[PDB]
Amino acid sequence: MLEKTVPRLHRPSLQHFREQFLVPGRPVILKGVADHWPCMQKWSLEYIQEIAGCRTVPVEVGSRYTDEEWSQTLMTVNEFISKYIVNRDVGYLAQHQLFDQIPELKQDISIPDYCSLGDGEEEEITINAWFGPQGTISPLHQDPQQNFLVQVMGRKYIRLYSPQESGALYPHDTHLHNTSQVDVENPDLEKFPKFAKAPFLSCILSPGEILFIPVKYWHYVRALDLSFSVSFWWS
Ligand SMILES: O=C(O)CNC(=O)C(=O)O
Ligand SMILES: [Zn+2]
Ligand SMILES: [Zn+2]
Repeated sequence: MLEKTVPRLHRPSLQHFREQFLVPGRPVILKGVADHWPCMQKWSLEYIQEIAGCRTVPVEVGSRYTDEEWSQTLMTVNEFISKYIVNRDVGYLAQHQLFDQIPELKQDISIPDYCSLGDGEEEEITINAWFGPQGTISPLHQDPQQNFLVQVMGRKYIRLYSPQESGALYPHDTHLHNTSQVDVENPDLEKFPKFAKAPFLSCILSPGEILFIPVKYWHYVRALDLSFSVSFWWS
């Protein structure tokens, strides 16, 4: 009823991606694109520690719903892995440009062909690593650019709402990057009534798959396993 699955397409043409997805601002999962990038066979937990273990990175801890509700700390990848993954409490190496810090890792990925349909130059695209244990929640929010979210390790549950459905999501609208006040998986419907009947797409995103999140399409993301994603912001 309220819930449909995000469509999946194998290697759709540039033209079809443009006409049926990019312009109308509709999400889709692309298959058979990021699928043989070397990172898919290579990036084990072990490999990441060997290559990146000693590098310092920002690690996020807390409810990213309000602003005071969270915090970042700078630590080595090795400290992150032992304190937040191997064995207790919740932390997330989120939204970090790891590939500018460690240029060798750039060899293991590619810029999706589909980005050339934008206006922007290729140098202008922002590439982020999202890396953390099962349970990482990134609350419902919009990004000001288009996104290809590429899953490498593990799976993620993602929920998506149209921008035309903003009213029913009760935005803070205290930031542009607007964020929602509703907990998609434990919402007080007394406090947020209109949300109940709001239509959405969802999916479970698996290794090799790419999620296209249109500019300003609302998204919520939860990691079902030990996870590593790579996002591409572009326009
Ligand atoms: O992957 C996550 O935890 C959240 N990611 C995003 O909101 C994104 O890539 O735009
Ligand atoms: Zn703020
Ligand atoms: Zn986002």
